[PDB]
Amino acid sequence: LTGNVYIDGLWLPGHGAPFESVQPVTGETVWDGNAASLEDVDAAVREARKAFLAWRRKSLAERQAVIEAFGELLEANKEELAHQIGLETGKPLWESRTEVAAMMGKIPISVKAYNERTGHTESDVAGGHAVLRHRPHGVVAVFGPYNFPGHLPNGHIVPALLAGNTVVFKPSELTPGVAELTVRLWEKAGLPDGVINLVQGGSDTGKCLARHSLIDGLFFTGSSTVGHLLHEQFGGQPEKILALEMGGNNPLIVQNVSDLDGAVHHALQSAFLSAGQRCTCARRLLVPKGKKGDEFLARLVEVAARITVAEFDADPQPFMGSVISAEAANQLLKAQAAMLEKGATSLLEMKQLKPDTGLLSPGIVDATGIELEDQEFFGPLLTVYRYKGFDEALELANNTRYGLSAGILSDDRKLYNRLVEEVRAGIVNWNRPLTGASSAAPFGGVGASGNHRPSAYYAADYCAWPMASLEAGKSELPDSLAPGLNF
Amino acid sequence: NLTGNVYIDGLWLPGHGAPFESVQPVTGETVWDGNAASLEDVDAAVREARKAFLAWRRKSLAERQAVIEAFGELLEANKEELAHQIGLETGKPLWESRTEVAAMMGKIPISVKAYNERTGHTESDVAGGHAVLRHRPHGVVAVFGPYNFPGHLPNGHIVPALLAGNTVVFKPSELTPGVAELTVRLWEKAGLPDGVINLVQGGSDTGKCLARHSLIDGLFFTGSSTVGHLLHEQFGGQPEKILALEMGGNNPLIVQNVSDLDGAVHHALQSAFLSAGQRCTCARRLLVPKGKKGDEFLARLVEVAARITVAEFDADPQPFMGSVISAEAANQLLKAQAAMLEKGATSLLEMKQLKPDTGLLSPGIVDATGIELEDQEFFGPLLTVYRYKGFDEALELANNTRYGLSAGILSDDRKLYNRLVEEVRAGIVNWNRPLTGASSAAPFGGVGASGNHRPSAYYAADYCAWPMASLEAGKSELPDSLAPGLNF
Ligand SMILES: [Cl-]
Repeated sequence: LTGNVYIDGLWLPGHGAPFESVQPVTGETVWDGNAASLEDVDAAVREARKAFLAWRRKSLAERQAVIEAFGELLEANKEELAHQIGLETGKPLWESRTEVAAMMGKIPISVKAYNERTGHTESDVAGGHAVLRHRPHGVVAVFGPYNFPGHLPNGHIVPALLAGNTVVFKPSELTPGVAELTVRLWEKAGLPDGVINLVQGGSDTGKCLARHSLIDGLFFTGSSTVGHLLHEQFGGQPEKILALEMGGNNPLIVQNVSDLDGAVHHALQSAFLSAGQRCTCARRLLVPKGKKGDEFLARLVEVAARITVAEFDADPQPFMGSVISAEAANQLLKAQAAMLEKGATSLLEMKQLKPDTGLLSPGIVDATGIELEDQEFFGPLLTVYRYKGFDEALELANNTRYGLSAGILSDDRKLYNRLVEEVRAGIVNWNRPLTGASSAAPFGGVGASGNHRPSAYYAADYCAWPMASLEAGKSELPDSLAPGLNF
Repeated sequence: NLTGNVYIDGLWLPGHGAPFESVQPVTGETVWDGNAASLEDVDAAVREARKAFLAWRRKSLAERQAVIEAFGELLEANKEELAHQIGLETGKPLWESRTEVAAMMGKIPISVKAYNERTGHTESDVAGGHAVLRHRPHGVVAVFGPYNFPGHLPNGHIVPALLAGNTVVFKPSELTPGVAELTVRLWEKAGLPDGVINLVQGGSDTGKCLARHSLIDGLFFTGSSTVGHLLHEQFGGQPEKILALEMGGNNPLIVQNVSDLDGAVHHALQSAFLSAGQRCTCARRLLVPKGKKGDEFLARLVEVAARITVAEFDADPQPFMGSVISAEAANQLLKAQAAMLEKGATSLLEMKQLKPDTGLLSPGIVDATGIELEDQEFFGPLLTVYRYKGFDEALELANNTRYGLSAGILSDDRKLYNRLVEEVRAGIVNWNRPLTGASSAAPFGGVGASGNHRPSAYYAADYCAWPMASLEAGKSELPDSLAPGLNF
């Protein structure tokens, strides 16, 4: 809890301008420090590069041993890291602890992924003895988002380090504290100097890191806009591997359910968990027009209006917490303002619960005939579209250039089978919340949600490249020579 | 038997662009004439492939696989005629053209294995419910073919892409249009539905229209690193389209400490001059220890290289290698070795044009041990030698390049191979096998300027289908332990 950059094993003040992290409800300072400057960033990359030569030489078992020791340290400090997450984002403690448990779960599954997707295998083949192993890239810049400031950055860092890369970690300027605490745990774990490097800052720092000509890869979790800027910057430099994990405009269908509340639970989870700041949150809810659908929205609006929202450490825990800042909440109110002026109708009003905070109540708007923008965003603002044929549900589900999550709640397995056959989305759930995903499977969207470098289970794929060998044992003439070969 | 016609949505039709021909690199006679696909020919191929995708993605894997295997049976039934068209139009001797066709066939069973392992279907019970993983095709993929292996390399994209449920608009090299037309005809006799594959012949105008068309979902490219980088920059800002680049290299072969001289000279000759040095993985730089034991190697290596035979693809006894792809290419290869000598290098074996306006080149070996030459990929039988002192000096020379496709070592000493493997930044790395040796049962991709981390062969599946992961329950119903703040 010092505010220092971390480079080649040493905590030092950054040379850039000071900034602070403020608690989204109380507005008080939770973290202050200096942004890393151009030459700090250059120093982190240059040192990460140096450490790479030795860190890649460790066995897989040596690198893994440090990573699980980091996992044991996560366990030993679970509550303190959960408390930092809650402080700096607004996420309630009950749910912050969930992020830390996932950071720990990331470790054994990454180890499994590495051996299966980028492991070591051997065969006797036509051209000789065949050997396949995978190699790290070098220095990878990791950019963290603010919604999951431990789990998501960790979802890059663990597979990247496990494979023999070194990391320059640039967290969001909204969650530097959680990151600094995480890197301190990597240190307590015994990670060698330079193998991980923390460079705090905002937009200047990230640009300096993104453009540094000596990073070998860049792993990004964050907004689709900035990720597209990154992809265009890297255009013409295929030598650097780029992994982009972006947002979505995720639809949830609800048609033909026999358990009213059970569906209203999964529907509420999908849209409002983490105050609607999970990348896979349902933003468009597709409900059948008329009789068979109207009751669902009523029980859903009833139960959604009883959602509790308070400080991350409320005396009894709330379901969800504040949005990231009082500003963010501000445009969320402008967002739903724009919608109604556009012709949509309010089912449940999103309200700012405390004067200058990010504490927002759930909001539900019906835009069934209204044309709204195709825009990713974080916040508890759910839009409903009513439809007639289930073929109309499919058409609306795909009415977006995003492609992250999609889902259906229904008793009828075949309505789910049709969605799976038709929807262009990376995660697609049946009778589970959209926000539920399995780190034991790939986690990536298509369309505007990725660049075909899915993460979680497939992170192994972008953390190490393949090297294939044909071995003989001694160069010697073959039994049948080729014509023209005269010895 | 060959018309020159574009193939779109099941119909062979004349192209609307300008006429061109494909000429025999030795004989100079016309081997293929036709019209380039025009802007609107290309647009029609893409729109139709897009239309066909909707149904082709709905066929089962077993149905798609059945057609692809029928294609393989047809490759076998027509082995010799496809070998003859490859050899006629590239110059490659029949004996090795037959080898390319065998590789087209081997591509099929190995692609099926790859698909089920890398982009298949699996299921689990996990914390969040019942877990199911599937993979989906991208849509319409443009395939750009090279001229060196005009069947095997294009086939390495097309079989995995078709198998996964994609449709293809195939733009072959303007130097090998015949081979592509004959291949696409075999796809037709195989029963591929209308529009699932589309042939669009042409040169650079045709290729630009396809590469730049806003309705392709993917582009799979094998060819020069320069054009592959232009493509990557073209796609900059369009992460929605998957781009797969298989490019050239500046590949080093190290030979140190071999007890079987000829055995080592054989693998070194294969590495540098097989296919007249037009294989992507050919050795371009030969790194030999300075002094006694290496001088003998270079001496024996020069002797045997000078008795390599080079002739027409159909010579009465087969030559070891044939013509390079064209007289222009041969022209630029001769200018390359001239520049080397003018730079201070010394000629060990002169590459010579065997017949005035052809691509017939004799093997060439140049020693640039103290000279600084450019870091450049190229196809042609021109090998540069560097002499070195410590094996660490070999390592520094091998990695002295922005490419990263192949690297290898001939040696008795396994630990010299182990150091190479630990240090070299290259996609394929062989020990005591020619550099030109690769296994379709393993990934095939270079790093550095030789790829964009979408290796092909076994891993082609990875860019041919995207993952869709599901958590299933069967009925939405409240959990045993609720979360706080949800009042019922
Ligand atoms: Cl190894």
